[PDB]
Amino acid sequence: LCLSQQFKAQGDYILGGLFPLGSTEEATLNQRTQPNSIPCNRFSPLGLFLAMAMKMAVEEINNGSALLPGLRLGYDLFDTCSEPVVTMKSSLMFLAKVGSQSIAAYCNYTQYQPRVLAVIGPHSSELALITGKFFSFFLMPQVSYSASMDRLSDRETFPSFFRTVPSDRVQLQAVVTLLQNFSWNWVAALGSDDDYGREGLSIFSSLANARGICIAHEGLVPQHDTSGQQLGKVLDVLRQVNQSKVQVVVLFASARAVYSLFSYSIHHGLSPKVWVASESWLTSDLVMTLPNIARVGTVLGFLQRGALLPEFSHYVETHLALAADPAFCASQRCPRCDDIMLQNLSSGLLQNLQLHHQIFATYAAVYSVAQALHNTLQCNVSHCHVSEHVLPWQLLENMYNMSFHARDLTLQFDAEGNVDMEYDLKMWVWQSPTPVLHTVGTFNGTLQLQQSKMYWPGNQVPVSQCSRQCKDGQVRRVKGFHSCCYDCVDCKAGSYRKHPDDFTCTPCNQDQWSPEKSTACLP
Amino acid sequence: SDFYLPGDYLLGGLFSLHANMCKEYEVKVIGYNLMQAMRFAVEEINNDSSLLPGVLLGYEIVDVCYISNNVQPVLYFLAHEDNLLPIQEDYSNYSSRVVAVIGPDNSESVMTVANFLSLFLLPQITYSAISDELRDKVRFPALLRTTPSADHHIEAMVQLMLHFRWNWIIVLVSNDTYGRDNGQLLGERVARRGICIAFQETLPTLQPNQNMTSEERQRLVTIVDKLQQSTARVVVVFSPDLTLYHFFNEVLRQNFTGAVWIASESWAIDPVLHNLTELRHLGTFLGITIQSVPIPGFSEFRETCNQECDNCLNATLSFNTILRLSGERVVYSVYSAVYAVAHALHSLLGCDKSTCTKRVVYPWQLLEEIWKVNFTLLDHQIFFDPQGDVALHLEIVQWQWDRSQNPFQSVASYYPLQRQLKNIQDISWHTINNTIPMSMCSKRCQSGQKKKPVGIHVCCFECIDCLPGTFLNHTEDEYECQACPNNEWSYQSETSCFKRQ
Repeated sequence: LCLSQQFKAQGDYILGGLFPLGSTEEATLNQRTQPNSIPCNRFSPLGLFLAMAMKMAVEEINNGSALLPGLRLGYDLFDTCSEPVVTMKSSLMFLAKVGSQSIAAYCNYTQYQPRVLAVIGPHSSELALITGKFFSFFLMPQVSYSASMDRLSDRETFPSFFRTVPSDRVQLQAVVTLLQNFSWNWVAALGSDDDYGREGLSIFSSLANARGICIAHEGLVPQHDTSGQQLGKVLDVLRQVNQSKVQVVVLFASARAVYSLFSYSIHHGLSPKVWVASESWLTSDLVMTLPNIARVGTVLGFLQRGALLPEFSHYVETHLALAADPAFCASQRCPRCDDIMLQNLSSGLLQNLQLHHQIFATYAAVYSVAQALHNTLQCNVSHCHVSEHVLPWQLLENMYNMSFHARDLTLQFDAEGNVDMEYDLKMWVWQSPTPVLHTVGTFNGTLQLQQSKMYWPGNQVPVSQCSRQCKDGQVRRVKGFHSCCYDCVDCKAGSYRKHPDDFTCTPCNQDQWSPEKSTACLP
Repeated sequence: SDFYLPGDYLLGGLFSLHANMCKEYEVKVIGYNLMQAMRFAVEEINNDSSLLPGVLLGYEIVDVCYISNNVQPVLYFLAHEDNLLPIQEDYSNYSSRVVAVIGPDNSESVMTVANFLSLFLLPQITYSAISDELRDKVRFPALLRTTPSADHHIEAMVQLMLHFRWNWIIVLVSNDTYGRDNGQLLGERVARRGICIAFQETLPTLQPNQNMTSEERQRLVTIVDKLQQSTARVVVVFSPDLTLYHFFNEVLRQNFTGAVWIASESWAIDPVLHNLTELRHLGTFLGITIQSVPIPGFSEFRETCNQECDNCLNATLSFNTILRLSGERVVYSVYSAVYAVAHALHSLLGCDKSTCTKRVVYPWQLLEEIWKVNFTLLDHQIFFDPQGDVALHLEIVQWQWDRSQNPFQSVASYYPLQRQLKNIQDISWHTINNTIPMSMCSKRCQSGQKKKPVGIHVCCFECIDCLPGTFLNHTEDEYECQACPNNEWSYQSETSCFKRQ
């Protein structure tokens, strides 16, 4: 096949790209003894579609005149191989001098001549951190699909990182708004053991305090029963869920982990809580296929809403056919990509596409960079002011105030490099034997609810709440992970409420008595 | 100047001289002290003909701000004498200017440098970067440390709490990664040992020489109020030194008193905080830190960009007396790191202790040797764990404000190879008769009086009398009363039954 060569094109300006186009098997992961290169020995199915989407966007931009009239846009694609060393070698190549094999060391780089205009970012968020801290020092603009962590928001460490997908923070803003609307003031919060769940717990634990929601208990939960302890601690988490008498659980984790938890909940029956876990869990088949799952009570979550580009599947099949045709072959970007057949990949995945979202994102990403160049060259309908070669740090000046269009959807980067985007609120309805994801709302910065379309298990609204101040004749006790709620005890007869701010009762003398909830000792 | 010395082989030094262009921020005393530690070590190697005869061990140094000015010095180190760094598939034959890097202090800077150096396997030794993830040699193959991990600091804190029976505590963390994960780690340890954590709060990361807004001030009030109202009189603080200057002032403003403050290594031995006289009135200050090792004569020595510091000398001269009066703790980490590189190079060149066969050294060849060094330096053996740590002892320092003798008195020692706290000494408390200060959720119950838990926290319980005809078999249960055998009866709250008609 010609596929490994199809990932490159010439032009007046060139885009770099980092995609999950390959991987290496476990034997390669051993601690390296010598700085040899990495044998990324096998193909990857998703990266192929991401690369094809980038190619499609660039092809449309070259064919049309809505952007960059009169000049040609090229690209070079590299595989991340999910490996920081390979990612870093590929990243370093982008900054090398024009048409040259080396990179110069200088005190500052607002004086320099790198070989690409912008980088379409890596898939995984950890590689996004690793590569962003490097790229932004060169002030090269890097536009990333995926990579939703809030860490990359801060401009002081990542002055040049942009992304075309909403971050975790806005999703959790929507979640906390859902909690606020139904007065679910007293909740538990859980999260996976990776940085994804770590930052989920952290973001929620900050926003809830900022918005007056008291977390009953935190919790980091294991990925799977990989070791003898993890069969156990999940049950202690569930014991705390029952002891806190919570009804609503927030759970920011991937489906496999939630599936584990769910199965444990099923084993012991638990009780029908409400679960507000993330879309990664709301989407995954292996969860709703649990036969007993209706016992889980109630499932809610926010799912990202986005456009369609229907031409894409036919485009993939077209260029795979061209990759196979020797007449096209007769006319290095990924090794070993050429050895896997067309059919079981194309017909297998294209009939089964959250991975759809990343197509649109990877499309929109290119359209951002091109638009920025279109703005930086100050193009008229007829011509562009390309009398001088633009440098990457110049685009970064414009990218913050632009707006760009993608398939009749319209976008812009905010002051911290995100794009604002909207969600559906989808609840699982399973009075039908097959569980059905069902729309019951929308989030576009404030929560809109279609109250009628929600079927609570008892046909009545669940609640979990806590008293935020006690009455006069009551004794406080603080509760919550941040000491946020109070639970109140009526002070028993024969003792009295010492004073209206105490945490203690006080006995009355032998000769005298006090009513229940009294403040005084009386004849 | 202080920042360069030629030689046959260069070390690369990365030190944080300015806190907050990196030069424009306020200077740090400790950073210049550590830089002098490295310089003195290299001078000694050049004096010592027994270690590297006829070979000039040089050094080149660059200031790296707290989490800024990274990347640039790494490029300066890896680029060749023509200032160009060539891109290659395989770097086995490549020869950087420096042969080793004495890496940054902050963990995030250390990782930012490691993700770069792992590409070339340039050996990197970091002092004081305690983050636990740095043990992952799959992720950081070229990185070693001359200090124990954060695991051992948390273990020292927990065993200190166990010794004095402080099963009811409060934890404060800075609103950044260092605070966040250290609080997570302390919670993970605590839940396993029967200690209870009253609550956890996140401090705002206020700049010490900067004005404070209304909301930040109200946040500080909201935290210190929870401190004042809660029964837990032990407070553990995980924060960079910089942020705390504002916090404690507010604590002083609130008339707060009588707590035991447990400090993490990031501020446990900071002179700048110690010099605040009024901290005496907040209670007892304890902190976990690396051991003290007296260098032989360090004080008499202490008397293309970012390779300069103008303010360092005059700033440090104001602290010089307390610095000399204090011990040498992290200075030993820097000193032993340079000595580790020196021994590794000494054996790699195969020098015979009379003459050395000078050779082109590829960094990975030195990295594979730095793991096998095992030697005495000031009576301590230094050798590296398979995961990369040198197992230096930790010590617990009480803050003392008599300016005449010593600011940080060691009251305990901690052995990480044995994972045990030992040699606890006469701490002098704030209490009225020097009796050990106490924090517990609720006091131990009477005999014959069963427990009933009050909440999530295992430590908290009501005590309920067993009704007559039942007794509390203290040896077999705690939360219910056995019924007396039918031939016997019981006087309400009692552990036993009596024969009766």
